[PDB]
Order: sequence, then C-alpha cells, then structure tokens
Amino acid sequence: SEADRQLLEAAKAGDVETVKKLCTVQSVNCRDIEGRQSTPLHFAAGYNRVSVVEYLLQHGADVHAKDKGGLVPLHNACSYGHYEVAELLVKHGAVVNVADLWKFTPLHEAAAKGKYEICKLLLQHGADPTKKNRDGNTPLDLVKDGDTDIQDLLR
Amino acid sequence: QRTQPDGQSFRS
Repeated sequence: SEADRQLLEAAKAGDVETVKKLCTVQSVNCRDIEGRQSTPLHFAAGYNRVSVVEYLLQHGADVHAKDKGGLVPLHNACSYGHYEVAELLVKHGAVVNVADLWKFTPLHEAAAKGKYEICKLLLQHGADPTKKNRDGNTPLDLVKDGDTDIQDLLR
Repeated sequence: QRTQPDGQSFRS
C-alpha cells in the first residue's frame, strides 16, 4: 500500500519527521513487497539512519524480523559497517549468532567486508567465529588477504 | 542466489 511504501522510503532516506507521521502499530513492521521484503528497520539500519532506528525500536520495530533472504537488520548494519546502529540493535536484544537462509551470520558479513571494530563488537557479545555457512566457510574464511588484523582478531 | 542487504556503506 501507499502509506507503507512511503514509510519505507522515509526510513531509507532518514526522513525522521515523515517516519513519525506514518509509523503506526499496523505499519511499523511492514515489509517491502517489491524488493527483498525489508522492514523499515532493515532500511534505517542498512542506510545508517540512527534517529529513525532509535524511533522505530522505541515504537515497536521487530529487531529479529527476517527479510526474504533471512536477513535481520543486524546483518544490514554489520555488512555496511554501521557501528552505532549495530550497537543499538544488540543493546535492544538482537541475536548475534543469527543466520540467514545461506547460514551467513553478521560476523560473516562484517569479516568479508573488512569491518574490524564491528567484528570486535560482535565477538564481545558472543558471536561464534567458528560458525560455517552453507559453503562450509567460517567468517575467518571470508576475510580479505590485506585484513590480517581481522584474521588475527577472528583467530 | 544471494544478494546484498538493503543499505550502503557511505551516506555520501
């Protein structure tokens, strides 16, 4: 519907005032049907819209909602290096060892994308560096050659 | 096949 479509666009743009205007109990966890079924929190998280992320969480956004590929907003935060966002989600109860349809964890995302401090954050909250995805790869397996500091951290 | 999360690394 149009209202949900606009909410999603606002959460993506970081347009707080429009979020405040369209976020109802009915719509706060709506899903983008045309894409990979992201929720407003997925978008706010993936696009590093901290205020929107805070607002949505405070107004009942589901920190554990999986999209079409089985991603939770923490995946989005971790893959794109949004540290504060990652911290917000974790502090609000996000499961760190959560796994998508391919058994990728946020730690797989953060490791493959070369985000050290995010990897560290995940490890401090008990992320398992030994978890394998569908390809039989640990997050360590996914680390670029240059990122020896991340290899060391995961090891 | 597996595609990227909604989002991007850089706000600019």
